[PDB]
Amino acid sequence: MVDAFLGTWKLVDSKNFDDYMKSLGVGFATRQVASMTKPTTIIEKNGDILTLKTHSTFKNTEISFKLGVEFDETTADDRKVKSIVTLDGGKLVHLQKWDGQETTLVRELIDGKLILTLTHGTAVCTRTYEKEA
Ligand SMILES: CCCCCC(=O)O
Repeated sequence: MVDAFLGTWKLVDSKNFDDYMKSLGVGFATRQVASMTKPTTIIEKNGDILTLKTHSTFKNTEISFKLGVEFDETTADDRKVKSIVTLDGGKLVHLQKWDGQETTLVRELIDGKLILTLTHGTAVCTRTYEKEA
């Protein structure tokens, strides 16, 4: 079910990431740096457990989860959130909840590229990742 998402992915395009970060309350200096990094996202499975790593020159994160089972997460911008990841329409949908707010991180494969759509408030960011061999 998740298998076409698995592997190593590199950022090759980003639209509206500053809007998304600003909506989350990320400070201007962090937004500066993050507007110029190109993270690598590694998605691996072991049985029912998925691990999603995001690596860059600035920030690194790692989460492990089972689809459909809530987990605690501390995000790159230090939000302590309640998270759940599921498949919906073939998309990997990651919902974070904190302080009554929500954000969604939706990953879709389109013509072999991984398109990550980040929504918080009215801000909608689209980031495109291409697979590494
Ligand atoms: C606040 C976290 C943002 C993650 C952006 C990305 O994985 O490209």
